[PDB]
Amino acid sequence: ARTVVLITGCSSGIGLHLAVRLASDPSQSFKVYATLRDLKTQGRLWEAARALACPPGSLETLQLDVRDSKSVAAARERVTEGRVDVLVCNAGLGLLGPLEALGEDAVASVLDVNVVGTVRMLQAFLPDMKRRGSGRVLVTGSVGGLMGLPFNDVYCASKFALEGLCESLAVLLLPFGVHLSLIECGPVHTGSPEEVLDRTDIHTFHRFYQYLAHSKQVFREAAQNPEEVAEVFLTALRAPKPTLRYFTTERFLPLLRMRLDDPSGSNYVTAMHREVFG
Amino acid sequence: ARTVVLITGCSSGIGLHLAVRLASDPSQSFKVYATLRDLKTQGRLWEAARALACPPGSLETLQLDVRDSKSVAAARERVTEGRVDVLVCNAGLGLLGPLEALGEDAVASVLDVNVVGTVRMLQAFLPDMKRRGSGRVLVTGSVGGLMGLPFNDVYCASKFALEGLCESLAVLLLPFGVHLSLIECGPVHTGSPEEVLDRTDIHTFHRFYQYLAHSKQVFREAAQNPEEVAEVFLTALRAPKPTLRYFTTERFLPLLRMRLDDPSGSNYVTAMHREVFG
Ligand SMILES: C[C@]12CC[C@@H]3c4ccc(O)cc4CC[C@H]3[C@@H]1CCC2=O
Ligand SMILES: C[C@]12CC[C@@H]3c4ccc(O)cc4CC[C@H]3[C@@H]1CCC2=O
Repeated sequence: ARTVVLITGCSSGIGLHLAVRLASDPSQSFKVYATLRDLKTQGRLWEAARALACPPGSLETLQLDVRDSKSVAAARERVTEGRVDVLVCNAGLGLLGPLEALGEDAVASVLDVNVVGTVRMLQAFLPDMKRRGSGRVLVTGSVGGLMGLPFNDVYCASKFALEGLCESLAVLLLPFGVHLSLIECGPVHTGSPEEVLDRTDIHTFHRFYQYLAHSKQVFREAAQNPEEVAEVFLTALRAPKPTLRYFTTERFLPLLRMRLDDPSGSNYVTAMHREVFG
Repeated sequence: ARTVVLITGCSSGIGLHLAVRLASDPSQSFKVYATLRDLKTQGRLWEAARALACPPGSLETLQLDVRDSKSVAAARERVTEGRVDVLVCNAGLGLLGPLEALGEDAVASVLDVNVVGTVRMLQAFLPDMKRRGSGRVLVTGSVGGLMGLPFNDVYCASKFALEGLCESLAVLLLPFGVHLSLIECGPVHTGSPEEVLDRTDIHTFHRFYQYLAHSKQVFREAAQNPEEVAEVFLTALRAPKPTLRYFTTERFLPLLRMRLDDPSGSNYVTAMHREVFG
């Protein structure tokens, strides 16, 4: 009896690498349903699967668009084993820009995919885990769900929302035998400028391209290998008493300690403004 | 001139009390635009205003539905002074129940009002504040945005979301001279059991009714009057250097410190489960 894993957002990045890590595991103890918003994007997954020699039957692909609870439901029905031992809620969108330049539809989509989409997944799959008295739920988290990042206001809103959702659930789930964990990632190796200028003031326009310069520098320095990140998910699964959070890096725990010394919140604001804008 | 204050969610509660507290101020320092989802519900606001003899012109009402960017824009345009000195984003919904028993449309509506609605407000009013280089924004927060609360998973998601949104913006806004503050409230005074069971499970059912009983007791002991809450808003807007957060109560400091001592979340999840479920 293999451990049945279902993962959202497997076309690229963390989801792709986790899927093939699990499916290729030497023990052959995982059966992986790697789900993608659009099945047409599955090529890279299968290329990576072959590169790691995933055994026949260890990896299957399903269409699962987390905006659509019928898509969620149909994917659940395709789990031939009739159970999910490990649910990985990884699908997510970023959104980068001055707040007032972001389209109202882009803002709503980020919330719908990142927050409501995770709700849809939990509504579909949590009940059977709770009834059975076992199951692991791993949710891809972000440093941006723990501290605010300029020009990522809506992304951060959505990642903070997941902290609140997951923590609230973890309090109830504590003695159910069902274990929810957030995997907190920093950076990971995986509008037009007219529009931005038209939709904001000149000072914000400047600060945005200052931010983009500083963000490329930090990304070059701090972007983790996706294999290293995937392995933290595996560690959380190995744990017999998994914690609510795991961190893929200690790089930001100083900021997190400092942030939480100051209940007023303004020391963080000052420090992060200085770190980003010099 | 007077300080121009625009407040959302003024039909009742915190919004109503703050609107009339500012408009009835003996010094007549404030011109208040009190906004309501539906203008037809303004009767109680005007009764409270007349009860405090709010002078003519100190208080004006507009319809403003935070779900509709056209409503937000139409309200902004009615501000005859052509500026807002203090914006109060107070409009909000609650949602209580086992996650899997909640309708997806109800979940979506909470995030749309509480989170996207606040984004719409900020998108419409920040640009003028940034351009003129001054402005204050006060946002109704919750201790449920700082720590997760069982059976309030979506409400907490939305309150955490406002933490991330506001913190991210505050980093950018420091050198613009536009100040953002969250007013962190504790509790505030304002399906069928077989349906709950059928949609969940035997353990969840027991915990839910345990939660409800315990919650009823905490509301009796700890819930604050909207007037007391309104007074904390007044302090924040009068602060020469306003901080990111103001707390209406110190009652939850212990659980809050429990949370921040242990970033893994273990100490908090255990402590909160013990607090709620005994
Ligand atoms: C804002 C930031 C640069 C950009 C990083 C970044 C970039 C992309 C991303 O998906 C996540 C993150 C999280 C950390 C962010 C940094 C923290 C300190 C700093 O200067
Ligand atoms: C969960 C809780 C009851 C419900 C409270 C509650 C309810 C509604 C709300 O808007 C805020 C809060 C904040 C504190 C919450 C309590 C902490 C300890 C406890 O037993």
